[PDB]
Amino acid sequence: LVPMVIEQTSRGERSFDIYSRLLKERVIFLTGQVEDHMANLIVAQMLFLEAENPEKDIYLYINSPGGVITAGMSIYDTMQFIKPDVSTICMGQAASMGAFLLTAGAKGKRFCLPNSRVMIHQPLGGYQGQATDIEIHAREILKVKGRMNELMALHTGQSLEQIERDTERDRFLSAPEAVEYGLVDSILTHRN
Amino acid sequence: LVPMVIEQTSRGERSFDIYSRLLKERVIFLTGQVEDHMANLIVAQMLFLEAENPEKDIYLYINSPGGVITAGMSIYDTMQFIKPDVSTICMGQAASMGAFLLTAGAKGKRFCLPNSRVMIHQPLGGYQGQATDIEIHAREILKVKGRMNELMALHTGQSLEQIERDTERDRFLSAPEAVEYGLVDSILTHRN
Amino acid sequence: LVPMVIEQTSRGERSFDIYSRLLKERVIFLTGQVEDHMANLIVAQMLFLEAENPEKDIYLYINSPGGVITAGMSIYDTMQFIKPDVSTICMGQAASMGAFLLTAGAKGKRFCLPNSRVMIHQPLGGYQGQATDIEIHAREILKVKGRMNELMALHTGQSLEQIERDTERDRFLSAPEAVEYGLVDSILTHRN
Amino acid sequence: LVPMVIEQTSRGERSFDIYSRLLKERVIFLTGQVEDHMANLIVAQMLFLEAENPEKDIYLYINSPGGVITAGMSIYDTMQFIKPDVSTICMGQAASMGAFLLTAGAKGKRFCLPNSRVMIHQPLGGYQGQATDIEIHAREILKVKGRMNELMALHTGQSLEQIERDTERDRFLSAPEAVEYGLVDSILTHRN
Amino acid sequence: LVPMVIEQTSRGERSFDIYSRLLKERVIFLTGQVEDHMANLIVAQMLFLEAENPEKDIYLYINSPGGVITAGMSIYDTMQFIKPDVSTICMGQAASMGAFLLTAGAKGKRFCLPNSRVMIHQPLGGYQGQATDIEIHAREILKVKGRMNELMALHTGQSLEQIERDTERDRFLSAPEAVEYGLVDSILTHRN
Amino acid sequence: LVPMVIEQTSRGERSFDIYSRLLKERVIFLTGQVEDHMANLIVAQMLFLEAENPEKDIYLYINSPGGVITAGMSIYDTMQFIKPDVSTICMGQAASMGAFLLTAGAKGKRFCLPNSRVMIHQPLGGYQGQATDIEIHAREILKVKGRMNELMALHTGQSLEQIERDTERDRFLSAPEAVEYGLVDSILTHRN
Amino acid sequence: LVPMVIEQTSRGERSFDIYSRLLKERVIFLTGQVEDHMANLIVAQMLFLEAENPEKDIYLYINSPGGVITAGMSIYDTMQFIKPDVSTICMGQAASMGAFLLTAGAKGKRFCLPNSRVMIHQPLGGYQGQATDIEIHAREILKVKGRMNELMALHTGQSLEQIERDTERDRFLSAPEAVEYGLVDSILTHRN
Amino acid sequence: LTEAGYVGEDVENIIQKLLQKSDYDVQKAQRGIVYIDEIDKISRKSDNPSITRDVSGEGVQQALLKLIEGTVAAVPPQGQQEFLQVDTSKILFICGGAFAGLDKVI
Repeated sequence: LVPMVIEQTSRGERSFDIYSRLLKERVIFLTGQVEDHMANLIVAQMLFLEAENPEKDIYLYINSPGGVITAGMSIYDTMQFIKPDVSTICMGQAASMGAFLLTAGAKGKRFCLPNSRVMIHQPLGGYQGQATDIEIHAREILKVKGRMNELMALHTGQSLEQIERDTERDRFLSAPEAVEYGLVDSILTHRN
Repeated sequence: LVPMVIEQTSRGERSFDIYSRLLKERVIFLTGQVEDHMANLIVAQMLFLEAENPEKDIYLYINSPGGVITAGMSIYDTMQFIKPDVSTICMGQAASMGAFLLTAGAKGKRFCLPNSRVMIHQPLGGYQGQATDIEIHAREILKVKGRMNELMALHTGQSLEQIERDTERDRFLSAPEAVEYGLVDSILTHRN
Repeated sequence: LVPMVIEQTSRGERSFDIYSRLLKERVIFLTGQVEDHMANLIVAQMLFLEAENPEKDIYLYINSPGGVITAGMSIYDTMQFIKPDVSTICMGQAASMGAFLLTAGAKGKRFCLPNSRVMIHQPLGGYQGQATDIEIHAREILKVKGRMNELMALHTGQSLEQIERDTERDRFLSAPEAVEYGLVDSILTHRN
Repeated sequence: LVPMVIEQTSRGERSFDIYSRLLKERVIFLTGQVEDHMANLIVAQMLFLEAENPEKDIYLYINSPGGVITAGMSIYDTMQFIKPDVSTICMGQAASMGAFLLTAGAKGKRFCLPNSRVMIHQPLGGYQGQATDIEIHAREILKVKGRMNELMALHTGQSLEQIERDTERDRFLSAPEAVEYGLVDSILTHRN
Repeated sequence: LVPMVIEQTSRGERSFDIYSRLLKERVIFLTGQVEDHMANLIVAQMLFLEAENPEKDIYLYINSPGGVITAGMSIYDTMQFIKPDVSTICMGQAASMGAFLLTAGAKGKRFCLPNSRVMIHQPLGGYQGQATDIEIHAREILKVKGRMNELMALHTGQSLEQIERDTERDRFLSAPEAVEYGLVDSILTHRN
Repeated sequence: LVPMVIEQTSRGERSFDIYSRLLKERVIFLTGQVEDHMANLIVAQMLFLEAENPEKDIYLYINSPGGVITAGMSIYDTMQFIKPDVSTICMGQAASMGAFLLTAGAKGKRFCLPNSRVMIHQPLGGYQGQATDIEIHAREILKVKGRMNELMALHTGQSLEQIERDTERDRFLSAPEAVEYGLVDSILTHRN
Repeated sequence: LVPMVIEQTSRGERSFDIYSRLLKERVIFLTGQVEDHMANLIVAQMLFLEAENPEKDIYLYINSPGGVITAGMSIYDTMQFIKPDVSTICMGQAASMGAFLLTAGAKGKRFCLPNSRVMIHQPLGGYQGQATDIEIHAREILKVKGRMNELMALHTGQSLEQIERDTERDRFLSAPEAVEYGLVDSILTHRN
Repeated sequence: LTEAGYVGEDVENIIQKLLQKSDYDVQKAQRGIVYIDEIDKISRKSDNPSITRDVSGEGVQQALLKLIEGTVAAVPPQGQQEFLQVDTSKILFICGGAFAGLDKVI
């Protein structure tokens, strides 16, 4: 159950949901497994915010253990497509897909809480069938792995070889480590 | 759980859903497996948008791993029937059925995001029963495959033989490759 | 979920769901397997539209893989009972029951999209129990098969023998083929 | 999803669901398996309609495969108790309980669509336990069978002996056959 | 679905649920298996009606196949506690708990429909565990059986021993038999 | 479902559900198993009622078959913390946790219906793992048992030894027996 | 269900749910297992309260048996980041994750009910796979355990070595014991 | 302006202002001009059923029906003992309003 909130305005009274109220402030929540349905909801919110005001930054809170790659890329492209800067904040954890979106935010607007886990790993997939079909899917997953590594290097600033070596297996990075690795820009520990 | 948005107008404050709000902007989302129920919902939206403005273009974002052929053909026929030009944008992925609808958009309005995969494969079916019934269903699916290839060849511009050979087995394409093949004609990197 | 649309009127703005909005335009959707519950909704909508305007036509969109015969017959009887002419449009597909309702529309008002398939077959049933009960149920389904063939023959305009021989096994017909057979009257390709 | 409708009245415009709109016109829908919950709901509607105006006939649409006898008797008793006549219209099918309630309408006000399947059969039950308990339940179901046969004979007008012989095994009656048998009064083919 | 009805009042038109509308008339429905959740709902309705008018009788419709004794006892105590006389009407059937509550209504205000059935039986229970626990639970259910027999004897007016003998096994009673047995006062066959 | 009632309050007419209507009168329902979710709901209601009037008595109906001790203890602490007295009324059944909360009411304000059952037993638990972990949980459950016994003796007035001896196994107490044992103060038979 | 309450204000009468009503007074409920979805809900509420009034303390009622460490860390970081002090109150129980958040409140504003139970244990996890990847996960859980102990020691005030010894195995602390251990500041027994 | 019998202003008050400009001359006042303003505010506020009498809305229009066409109105002597009678049969009445939302209707 989502609690309801009231926004007092000179024009009059109004009611909003906990998430709907924060949406008006250009805040989007990315929680749970990444999938097409939840991804579309995030994409729709980004498009709506851009139409309302394309000159204001959009804040996206990432807390998920990852998920489908196609669904995640649907959000990554939307962030770059829309001119407003999409600020990413990591809360709790940021897995492969979550970490990819966390580092996809505008430079200087990628934040992470002091106690947060970030994991990056190569894409996971699988296919069963004829040998010919295996090669088709095997080559496609490999291309996705290479494409994601290139994007990770561009945002993080690390070399292609370094990203491949570190992404070969699961790599857990704490908030301070994410700063040096380039996944995030700063750590928000207290409000000044 | 979908967020709510408010639309300001001379009439007064108006509450809307994230998807309903984008509908006013002539934006339709195609997500999940293609089926009759979801297909009918898209058909109703397309017809509704045509009545409001039969001149403005509709934007149908496609992100789906495919689905039923009959359900997909209802959307294809509706897009071609309505006077407005339907613009298709591929985000995340576009399987056989999803790719067919992506290439069914108006010329010069079939867009694709920089990071998106397009898969084109022949129809999948199956039947259990007597030999006579198998031949009827086996022959029926063949007609669908032939009809589907002809439609894709017309929209993509490729020869009928080329489409048949490429669609004989799963074939994955990227945003740039889809442009040369003819499924799309441009890539939306950043808003201009 | 079903999106909400706003209809502009002299009195003011009103909010209706996508399906309800099209209902005001005398449009009824017949999607999914035909059953008693969904059949009543169609029957209620048809009866409601008759009172609003017993002279204007009613449009019924059929997209379904058939269903129960008794539930479908309720729609057929209501369609013929109400004075308004019910126009049936086939979208995606129309199985045995769906095809029967498609061809049950008013003469010259039965359309089908260019890319759609129509399937017609004899009734399917089954009963397990005492031999005496098998004969009772076996004879009942036979009467339904004969009754349905007579009704289909009358609407299509073909001889009863032709319908029996053609409907003995599953038969798939395309949009142009349905016109020649008599199930539909025209094909809607583009809006003039 | 039940579609909403608009009712224009001098007092103002009000929105009601499709079923509620027909309820204002003294129309009750009886569909699906007959159970205590659905049957109890129908009883409330009949009592509510009687209070409004116990002079206008109440129309009951029956389309169901039957159900528990206890729930059906609740509707039958309510129909006979309330002074206003309860017109019964059969659409689709009418099993034992459906047929029993169909023939329970006011004399001369029982109708059925031309393509309807009326079925009548003896009560079905069964108990497991000690022989003493079996005898108690065996006598109870037998009394219900005799009680229902007497009531059906009263409305149909046929002798009790004929009802017993016809009800021993499942019996299917078409619309014309139900008229001569006494279950219904006339057949509604076309309006006026 | 629960239909909605409009109630005409001096202030204006108010939309009420079918069950909610009948609650205004001091009518409570007791359908389905008796449980703690529904029992508390009925208790709340009885208490609410008492405050509105502690001098007007309350009508309770019983169509349940019985249930938990503790849940039913809460309703029985509530009916006896509230000063207003609670009138019980049997619709369809009345099992042990249904019959116990049916006969618990104010004397002279207990009614049963002509075709309604009434069944009374001793409490049903069971327990698994050590012998000591079995004796504790065995003695508890025995006390409940004796307590229920005494209460039923008081309302029915028959001797305690007679109730015990008749409650050893299920005993089905028709509407005329219930009056003679004392479970109900009269039979409501017609409005007048 | 839950019926909706209307209150003719001053300055307007509001429609509230049956449970919400009683809450406005300082009445809280405790039905079903005791769990964290339902326990927190009751705690919130008790805290809310304290704000409206920290002097008026609060009523809490108990008809639960018991549940988690931790969830129930939260309610007990709230009952003894808020200044307003909490009157507990037992309707139907009251298990260990339910009975514990029944005795937690203010002195002289604990009531019980005539036909009500109260069962008090020692805590029920279980754990599987290493012997070291078993001892940790074994000691905790024993401490909880002793803590509950002390609270029962404080409210009921019985000696600690008597409570421990009587709580070793299930102890069923009727309404009159509960008064003698000290669980409740009086029995509510009829309004006086 | 969730009861609805009415709030009196200058604007007029407004309807609120029990949880939403308490949210206005800066009261947040943390019930059930800690997960990403519920964790984000609490984070949204904390941020919303900070904007409404960044100078008023926030009350967080903790009644949960634990949950995901990452989900709980999101709440901990939010509590420390927001300038307003967060007051934690333990109702019923507080497991490892719940206890960690309980002791994470502002020093001097942490309370616990007299009968509440607090349990603290080391992190629990697991992984299935190769020896190289399991070492990564096995090494990450230790880092979380070390980081968790450091935070527990800082808030509780005890030495890090002592926390490790007590956190090796499950340890249950009563309300008074939690005060000495430093997990809570005081105990709330009555309102003064 | 409001319907007669209420605290609000009356329609006859409009003619009272005209008399001042005409030096309280009925002959000159019976051939003057009047420009009503904010005429779009008296329009029914989505209350066609007329649940309540729109004294500030529909009620004003009803009272003005006889004024525009022409009717001998009883204006106060100055501003009830005399109730000067002024004929509005030859007086032109101009109505100006914004009619916000009328575009949607058209």
